[PDB]
Order: sequence, then C-alpha cells, then structure tokens
Amino acid sequence: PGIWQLDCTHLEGKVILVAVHVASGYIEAEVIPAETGQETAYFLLKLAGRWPVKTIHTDNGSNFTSATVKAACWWAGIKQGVVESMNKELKKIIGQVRDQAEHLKTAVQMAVFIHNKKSAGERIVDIIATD
Amino acid sequence: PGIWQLDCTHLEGKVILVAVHVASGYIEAEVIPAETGQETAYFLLKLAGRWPVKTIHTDNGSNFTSATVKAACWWAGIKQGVVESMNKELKKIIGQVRDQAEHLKTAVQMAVFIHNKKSAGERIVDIIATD
Ligand SMILES: Cc1c(-c2c([C@H](OC(C)(C)C)C(=O)O)n(C)c(=O)c3ccccc23)cc(F)c2c1CCCO2
Ligand SMILES: Cc1c(-c2c([C@H](OC(C)(C)C)C(=O)O)n(C)c(=O)c3ccccc23)cc(F)c2c1CCCO2
Repeated sequence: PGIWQLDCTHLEGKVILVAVHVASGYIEAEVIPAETGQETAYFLLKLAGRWPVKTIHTDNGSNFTSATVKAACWWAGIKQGVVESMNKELKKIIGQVRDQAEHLKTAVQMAVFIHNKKSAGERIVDIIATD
Repeated sequence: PGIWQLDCTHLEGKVILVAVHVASGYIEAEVIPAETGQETAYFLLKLAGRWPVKTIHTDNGSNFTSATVKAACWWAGIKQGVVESMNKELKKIIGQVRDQAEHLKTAVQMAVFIHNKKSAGERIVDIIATD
C-alpha cells in the first residue's frame, strides 16, 4: 500500500534511480549524476510529496545510511519477485526505445510511460484511493 | 480530469516549473536550470508517464512553441482562480520553510509535500480512479 522499493541501476555510465510501488508495479525513475545520498534524499522528498510513502525497501541497505537520507525519511515520516520483474521490464523497454532519443534520460522517461500505461498506473490510483 | 496548468516562476535567480492539476489543486514542481523548451519537454514526459495528461494550459503560450515541446506533446498524446490560488499557496509555503534547507530545490519539494497533504493528494487519486 505504502511500500516502495528503490534501487539504482547503471547504463551508459549513468545512474538510474528506480522506485517501484510494490503492490501495483508502478514506476517512477530519474537519471541522477552520481549514486549519492544527496540525490537519494532529494528523490525521496519528491516521491513522498506525491504518494503516501510509508516504507522503503532496497537491495542495497548501505544506500540509506547518509545523514541526508536519514533526514528525508525523518521529515517525511518514512521507515525501512515483483520488483525484479518490473526492473527487468523497464531495462528491456529502454533498450527498445533507446534509438528514438539522443539522451538516455529521455529514453528512460519514455520507458516509464510505456511501462505504467501497459495498467500499473490505473492500479496504484485504485489502491491508494480505496485505502 | 486530465487538465494540467504549467507555468514557471522565478525565485532566487532560479526557475521553478509548477504543474497544477486543475480539478484537485495537486502540484508537481521542479527547479530547472533555465526556462527552456528542452526542460519543459522533459518535465512533460515525466508528468505524462505518471498521470493521464490530456490537456495542458499555461499563462504564457510561447512556452510551448519549441520543436522539443511539440515532440513531447505529440508522443504522449497531449493537446493544448484555482491555479492562481494554488501557486499563491505554494510560494507562501516555500517562504515559510525556506530557512530549513540550504538549497531552494529542497524547500520547493518540502512545500509541494506540505501543499499536497494539506487533501489535494487524496482528491486527485479519487478523480483519476473514479474516472
Ligand atoms: C536540510 C535537509 C537535507 C539536507 C540537505 C538538503 O539538500 C539535499 C539536496 C540533500 C536534499 C538541503 O538543501 O539543505 N543538505 C544539502 C545537507 O547537506 C544535509 C546534511 C545533513 C542532513 C540533511 C541535509 C536533506 C533532507 F532530505 C531534508 C532536509 C530538511 C527537511 C526535509 O528533508
Ligand atoms: C527525441 C525527443 C525530444 C528531443 C530531444 C530529447 O531531449 C529532451 C531533453 C529535449 C527531452 C532527446 O533526448 O532526444 N532533443 C535533445 C532534441 O534536440 C529534440 C529536437 C527536436 C525535437 C525533439 C527533440 C523531445 C521529446 F519530448 C520526445 C522525444 C522522442 C519521443 C518522446 O518525446
């Protein structure tokens, strides 16, 4: 309901931060300059401002040890194979549309759109609203 | 239902792109480096990937003339005093929390969170889900 999994993946020497709403498979993603606490914190603030984020999961717990990330979670009131499949599907879609944009970040957002419409977007709206 | 108003506002020599979902008052915002078509286009791709965006309104139509923006609207299938009040409320909240962060962008996302929880976030979930 309020559980999100956040992980970073690397592509073309850039870092893609991927958040998956576990119950629906819905994704939000950003291309970030480096895999740093400051970027993770800022991403969390944005995420928490639009969805009711209760709990964050990750495949790399050390991701969430910086004072900056701890601050974001404190302020927003957050605590610590669906996700694997959603990440798999996203990487595949990026591959499929990559040639249609100059910038990786553009391909990433095209892939997020395709994924969420193919839905995960309808399902998250349903879960948060009925809950 | 699918109508969003996008406008830029300037604060501390930076540019804040503010999108308001007209029916609910819900806001998404980003601090962007410059008031350019490339930034607007990228913002639209992200917005359209998470919400069902049908129509975009603005107080400055010239904002949406670049080939980049036209491309975003084409690809995502988008066409061209609530908004004034929501923008007013956002600027006020940024003012109120500004001293709590180093970076303006951080204050902006704190203000978006406060605004959406004070709700606009619950109402958009309701409108998109029942529609
Ligand atoms: C100050 C701060 C920080 C914080 C920052 C802020 O910048 C980020 C880009 C990391 C979000 C800021 O603008 O102040 N910075 C820059 C820090 O250096 C920092 C150090 C320790 C603890 C928090 C922060 C991080 C947060 F997630 C946060 C807050 C305030 C409440 C909302 O959540
Ligand atoms: C190529 C492109 C462009 C586009 C780009 C892209 O970069 C942005 C940062 C502007 C999103 C890109 O990565 O290719 N660029 C860089 C252009 O120079 C451009 C020029 C004319 C028309 C579209 C674009 C803009 C779009 F909104 C877009 C697309 C493809 C379909 C999805 O929507």
